[PDB]
Amino acid sequence: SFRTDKKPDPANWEYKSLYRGDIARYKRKGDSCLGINPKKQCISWETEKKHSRKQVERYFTKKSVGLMNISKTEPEPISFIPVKD
Amino acid sequence: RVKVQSVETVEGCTHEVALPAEEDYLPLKPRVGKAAKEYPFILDAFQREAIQCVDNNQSVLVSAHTSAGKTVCAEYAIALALREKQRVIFTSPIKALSNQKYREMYEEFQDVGLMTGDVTINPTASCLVMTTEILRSMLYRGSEVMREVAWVIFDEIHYMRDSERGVVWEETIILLPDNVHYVFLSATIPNARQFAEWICHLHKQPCHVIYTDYRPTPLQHYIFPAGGDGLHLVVDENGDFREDNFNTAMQVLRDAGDSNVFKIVKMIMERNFQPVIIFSFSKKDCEAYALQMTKLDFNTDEEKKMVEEVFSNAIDCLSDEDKKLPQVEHVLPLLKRGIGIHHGGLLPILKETIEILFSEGLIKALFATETFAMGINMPARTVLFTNARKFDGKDFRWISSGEYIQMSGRAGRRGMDDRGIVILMVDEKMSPTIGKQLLKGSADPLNSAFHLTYNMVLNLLRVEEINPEYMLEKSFYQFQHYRAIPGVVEKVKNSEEQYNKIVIPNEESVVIYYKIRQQLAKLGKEIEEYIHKPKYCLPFLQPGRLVKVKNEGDDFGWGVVVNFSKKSNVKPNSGELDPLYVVEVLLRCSKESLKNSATEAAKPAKPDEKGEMQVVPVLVHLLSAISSVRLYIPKDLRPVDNRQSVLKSIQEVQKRFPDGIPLLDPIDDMGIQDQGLKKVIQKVEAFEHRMYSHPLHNDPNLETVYTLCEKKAQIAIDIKSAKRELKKARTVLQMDELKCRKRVLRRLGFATSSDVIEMKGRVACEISSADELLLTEMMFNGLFNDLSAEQATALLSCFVFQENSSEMPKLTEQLAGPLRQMQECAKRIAKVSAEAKLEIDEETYLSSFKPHLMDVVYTWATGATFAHICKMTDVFEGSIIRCMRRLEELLRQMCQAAKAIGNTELENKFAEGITKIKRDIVFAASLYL
Ligand SMILES: Nc1ncnc2c1ncn2[C@@H]1O[C@H](COP(=O)(O)OP(=O)(O)OP(=O)(O)O)[C@@H](O)[C@H]1O
Ligand SMILES: [Cl-]
Repeated sequence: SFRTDKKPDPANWEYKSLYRGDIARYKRKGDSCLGINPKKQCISWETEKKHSRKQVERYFTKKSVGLMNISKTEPEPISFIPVKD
Repeated sequence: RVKVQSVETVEGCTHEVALPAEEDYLPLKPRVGKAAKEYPFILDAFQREAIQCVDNNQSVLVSAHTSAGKTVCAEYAIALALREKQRVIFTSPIKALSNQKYREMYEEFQDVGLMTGDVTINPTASCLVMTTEILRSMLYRGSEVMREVAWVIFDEIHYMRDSERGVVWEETIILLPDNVHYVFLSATIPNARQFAEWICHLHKQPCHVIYTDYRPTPLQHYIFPAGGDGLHLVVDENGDFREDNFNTAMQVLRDAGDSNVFKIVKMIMERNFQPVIIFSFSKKDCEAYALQMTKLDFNTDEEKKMVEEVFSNAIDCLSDEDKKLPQVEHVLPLLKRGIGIHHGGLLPILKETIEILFSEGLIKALFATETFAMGINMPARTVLFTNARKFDGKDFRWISSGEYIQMSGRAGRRGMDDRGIVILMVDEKMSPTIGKQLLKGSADPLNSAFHLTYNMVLNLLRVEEINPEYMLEKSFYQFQHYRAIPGVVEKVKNSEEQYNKIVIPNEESVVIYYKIRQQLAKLGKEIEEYIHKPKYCLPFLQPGRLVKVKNEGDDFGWGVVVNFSKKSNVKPNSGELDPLYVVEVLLRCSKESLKNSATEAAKPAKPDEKGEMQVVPVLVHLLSAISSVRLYIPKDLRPVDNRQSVLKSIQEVQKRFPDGIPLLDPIDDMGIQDQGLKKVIQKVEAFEHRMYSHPLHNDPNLETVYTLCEKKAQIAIDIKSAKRELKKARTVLQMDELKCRKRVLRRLGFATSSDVIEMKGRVACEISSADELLLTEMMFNGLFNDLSAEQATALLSCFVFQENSSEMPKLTEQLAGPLRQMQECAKRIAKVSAEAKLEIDEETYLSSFKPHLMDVVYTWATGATFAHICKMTDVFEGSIIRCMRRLEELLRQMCQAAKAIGNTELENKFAEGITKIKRDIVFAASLYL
């Protein structure tokens, strides 16, 4: 784990970008920046999944089970209605 | 100048009448003659009372739940109006709402009309159904349609509190004459009497509020706790709250008991809860869920054919090229399998089709976005809420009582269900006090959202016997302020007593100590500000460094730096200006937080919670602390487990240094040499000396004493604040703003100093769908004269496109030439508004126009097919379509404006602009009409 390093790396400031660091592979949260306040600012770091998307579309060609059609009209206010896993 | 009388009624229904104070209250009179209208069913007590009000020629506001049967009152009034040969206009808020009412009214009464921006049918009908916004324009025109009208009906009047369109309801009411009588249909609101007093005050006649909590089909509400074996009945059929179930359901969340929506849906079909509406607050979530349901098929083959005949049948009008669209094609299998989706993003031809299908019974499950509740009411037997919590865009919150009330009011079908079932899926612990409010709480008060608009102002100047100022004075907004004054006074006194009751901090000198500590906090923030300046912090932004992130009240505690980048502003509403420094930091975020994709949604873990590490990029100024410690970081942070590892590491350092993990000194370590910080440091050092001198610090029970001082301080702020609110008691709140607008209008040349509308002003009246001030000014700068027809319409997309899309497409000069041109024009107006003392900021006005669909609209305009244009942008199809629909709307507003200033060329360029734009699926109308 931990260590204490009190030592500045001037490159980041001089060169405008990180120097002296090992960068991890990570997925960031979204596309914006937390601080940005009025959103009078926007930045670009620079893949949809909609219903008509191909991955989705082949799921419907593939069939599915039909559970219950037509017993009675309905059933009172029963305190616990279970539902199996 | 108004009094209220309460009148006795029977079956848990309330009747009160507000009358002008100088008139004696007289009991309503029993009907002479036969009823104007007769119904199939036996009327409810609330309906009868209201009906009697109409018989007696007095106005009534009926406030009852959705599906209670508010609509009959309106019908009876039309019947009465028609019977006496006078006219009636029934208005609805949305176009969708109006069409449904047009038809509904058409069946009962033969002579009916529909007036919408888009359609006009039977305009001189005895009963005319119109959108309220159209009605406002009619009042402005001074039209003949209002001439034989005796009654106006406002249905779903409780949408008046909506911010954008709320004002039009108020404005319409103000414009209408005293001679007219009204029937108000609304949902249950707490302040129903208040609204009725305003009508009486404004119209100098009685208005009755008839209120009932009756629900024809009762509901039983359930909460399913995630990871729970089953649903629990939190509220009964009788409207009672069962805490034991709530607590029991809640404990399961604690996991001390001893959550798919797929599962909930499966039981409903199994237990013949059958048609169900599933509510999700994300468009994407609604769709995601729907697919999941595709594994099971809920339809018989006879129904499967039925789905296809109607679907296909609706679709026949659509061009074959439009019919082959992916958006159209992929939907059909879902429908065939009994699944539907309904959200803002989807196409309108399909939207309506699903609504038709649901009504036929072909659709067993509907996963719809939150605005389905705000739609033509189609009820369902069961309602499922996928989440109890919502994202505001700023903070996470639970759904409000009004929010619950609307969505859960979609459950239960009058003819068809003995009970309605509402299900709440809940992922976070909920308190009993918090839970009780959600379910058994009241609806939102109909509070007005009147605001000043230039079109309102201009049009009022234009009209002869009214002024802009008159509208303000007679508004509901003003009425509420006046009426609420008694409370403000009461709050002050009560708050004042509170200060005295708690004015027993034992020695009065603690106020001085508190001020010392308060000063330290203020200074402490001043130190931090220097530490997160880019020059000083960039040097230390090394991976694995421990840093604290706090963002306007939600503070995340300790995080580790993962990476840093410098980014440039791509706003581009305003100028690029400065570049922003973003640091990507692994923070401990909420379970709720991780579920939201958006960057803005990140929030710190709750006290109960474990938390989860996410790397979220934050701006440089949000880091409140930087430390010496640097820690080892695994090199793939993608896995939860690997990211989780940092949390353990963070605690290992926390355990190791329990006096606080170490921070770098600004000068000793950061080296910031700014002289001003030293002063802050000195001043902080000084107060520390003062702080320790004080006796209080050392004294035991200091915390108890200080807390009173904080409490005492809070009341004073509230007392002062209330006193400020009281100071504005005798003043018209928005009048100052009107005058500021009026000054702007004069400077810009729209109107004269003596308030006579001028020719520039007259053109502007027509434009009510967008920023009229700019467009006429742009017209008067001749910007439109030299434009491409496609450019002319594409430029206007910015006037009416409001949705949030990630980014614009680079544009060929013909499209962006005007873009450059408008912004300067926009900038000029902005300069003058600020000059006139208004509140706006230049970056914001300039960036309030969105050019994101500029290309797309042009491309559509030139003859491109709809399918092609969808490729270009990431905003959904419905959103795209919506913007275009408003675009036609705007062009008509623009077309008319040109006639006023007599440019035939301009009329035609705009009028032929519509024709390029208005074609095929985008303009269909299948919602049967
Ligand atoms: N006494 C009654 N007996 C049977 N059905 C009734 C009765 N009163 C109303 N209804 C039915 O109630 C349903 C709902 O009425 P309506 O649509 O006017 O409801 P609402 O919620 O009050 O109004 P809105 O349309 O403004 O939301 C209608 O289908 C109507 O036929
Ligand atoms: Cl992670």
